[PDB]
Amino acid sequence: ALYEYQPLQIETYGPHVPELEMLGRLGYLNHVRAASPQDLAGGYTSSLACHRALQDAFSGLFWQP
Amino acid sequence: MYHNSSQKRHWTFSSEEQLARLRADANRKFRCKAVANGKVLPNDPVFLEPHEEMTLCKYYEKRLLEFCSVFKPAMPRSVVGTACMYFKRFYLNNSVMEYHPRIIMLTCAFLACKVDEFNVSSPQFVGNLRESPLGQEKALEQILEYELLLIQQLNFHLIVHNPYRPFEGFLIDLKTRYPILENPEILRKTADDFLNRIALTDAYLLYTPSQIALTAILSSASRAGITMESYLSESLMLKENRTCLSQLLDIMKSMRNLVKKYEPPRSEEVAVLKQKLERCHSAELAL
Amino acid sequence: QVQLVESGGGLVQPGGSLRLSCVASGFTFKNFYMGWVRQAPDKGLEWVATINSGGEIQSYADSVKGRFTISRDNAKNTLYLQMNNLRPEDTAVYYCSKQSSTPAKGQGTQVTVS
Amino acid sequence: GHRSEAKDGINRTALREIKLLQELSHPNIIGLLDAFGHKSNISLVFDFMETDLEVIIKDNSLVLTPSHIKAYMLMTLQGLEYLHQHWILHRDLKPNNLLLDENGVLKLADFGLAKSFGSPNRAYTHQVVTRWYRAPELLFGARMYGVGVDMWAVGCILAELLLRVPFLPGDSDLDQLTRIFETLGTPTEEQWPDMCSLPDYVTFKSFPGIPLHHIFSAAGDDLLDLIQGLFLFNPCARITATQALKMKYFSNRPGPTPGCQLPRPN
Repeated sequence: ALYEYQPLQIETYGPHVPELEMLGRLGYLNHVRAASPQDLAGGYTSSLACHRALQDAFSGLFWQP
Repeated sequence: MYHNSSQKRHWTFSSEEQLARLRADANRKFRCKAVANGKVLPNDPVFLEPHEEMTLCKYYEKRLLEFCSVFKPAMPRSVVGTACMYFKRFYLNNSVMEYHPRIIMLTCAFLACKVDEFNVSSPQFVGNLRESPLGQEKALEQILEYELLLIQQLNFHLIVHNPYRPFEGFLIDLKTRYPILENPEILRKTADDFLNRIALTDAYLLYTPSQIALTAILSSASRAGITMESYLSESLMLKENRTCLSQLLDIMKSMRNLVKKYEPPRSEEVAVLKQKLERCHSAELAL
Repeated sequence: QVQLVESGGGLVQPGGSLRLSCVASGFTFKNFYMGWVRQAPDKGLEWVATINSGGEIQSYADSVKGRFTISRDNAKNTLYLQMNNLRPEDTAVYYCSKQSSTPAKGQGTQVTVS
Repeated sequence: GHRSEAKDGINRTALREIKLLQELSHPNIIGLLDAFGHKSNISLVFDFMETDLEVIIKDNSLVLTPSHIKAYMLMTLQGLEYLHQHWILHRDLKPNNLLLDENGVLKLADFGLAKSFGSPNRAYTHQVVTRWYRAPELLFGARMYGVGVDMWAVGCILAELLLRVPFLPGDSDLDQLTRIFETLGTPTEEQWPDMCSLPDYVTFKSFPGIPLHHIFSAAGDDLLDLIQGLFLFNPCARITATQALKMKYFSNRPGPTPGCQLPRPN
């Protein structure tokens, strides 16, 4: 059997987090602090902060014990 | 992540009554243990009532909030919410009569500084206690004695999800997709106060951090007289799943009612209960 | 001799589109990660996009994420940069770059968004 | 940055393993079976594993086929993709920390240096990842970074899979940097623009490097493509675990050896 990539499917119980490319063209990144060149030099970008905040905000929004 | 977290799986409960039963259960077990040791009678008035343990926990929780706000190395907010979460979880199944809330609230903050990776040394931590260097060392010894006990009573579930990052996530989404609200930053002040209010209730044990954060924002918008039901139906696309829109609206109403019926601990009542609690420990009912 | 020849620049209005080309010669274009970099006046170099040798994966800077699309034709030894919804802050000289091993950069093509 | 020992109570490294592994469940990540303590001492119990990847690499009698190497890399990247999707960096990837059970299931193991990432308000230790596998941005003192600190180590593990020997065995932090640059070439500003802004950045002589196909004579174009993406100097352009799994190397014909058929060391 050969391999083919399957994305990991985990229920978040919340709204859809925008895809990484939507963060740029829809302007999500305009509302997070811009990464300084010293940050970009190590690999840290503003899309990391924006993406995690978006995921934590939507995670479990619709989950009721 | 929260949606598969131990916090959601084991430390998010369905009702206030379930919380009250667990706390009353811890109170009753200590009474049985104390009476079994043959020092006290089944209804000696030295025992605290479940509602009296709660009043003392509200008090020492505010003292824990006050301790963190003056912590010399500026303490990140996520350390404080983690410490308060530990404090709530510990006395869900333990009695203030057996483990003193003064020592436990410091152990919660001490453990939270390690879990959240807020690296302060032990002398830096107890140095924030306004006591003599003789007493600051005594407090450190007691913290290290209750440290393992706290982790055991948490079932070794240490990661706590706070509503602070979810709060920022909604603001990003508000600023990006909801132009109806011109400048979403006006709500931060009042939503932050509303967020601090629910932190004193049992909402951390009853709702997801995302729902808590959205409640604080929408409540602040209600205070500012701003309609944003379209943010839920249109922007969050809850027009499609009406049952999920209904549940979420009920959760936010339930949370706002939790804050409406919050009773702050009265200073005179605390003085009496601290006196009774101190007598309970000095008699050493454990053995 | 190695050589990268950019083309396709010009004046575009805000919201417009442009595709840049880069013809590679002097080296085995198919065997190297290629990319685009840009430099605006009074501003340092800014990485834009990179594509692998096979072409099936791409990485983009935050400033161009969702608007630009990098691609390559290994048979024609050309590198492409599709630019959509161009903003005034995208104005810079754009350079084709060999993103791995021995460095290489072309002369650059000017993209101006008014 | 602060701490100490002996009067701080329970070991912070053990708390890292507890707090993180208590929230994770994946076939390619070690499972925490038990935890217990006594007077600020702590003990952890994990899944029973048979061997790790380092003894497999060091076994001269063991022959590593292309299908074997593809299977090890597939399981490593699958567990790492799960890790990064939960916003956790491992920060100590090496063959020592890749364990295999009796069924050929590879699991990421030592989480004593693992830490969550993505938050702009947190500073990160740059003295992480075992030196031989440490990314150049960490050697340059980066206090804010991302998944590249794991992907660079994955490249060094794959290189140790192919060479059966440590790829970049530096004696010190500066010697590790010389070996990185004299082997892979020194990056120019077009390949790492803001590189000079790093706190511990040091300027090196411009080395041309060795071509990848000379370093790895036994690797095809698809495998060379994967290696090249893991060792990109730009930490923002360096491929992610998800991007690595989507490359043609893993879906190409040789295919991965099943777990039950992976070699068992002597």
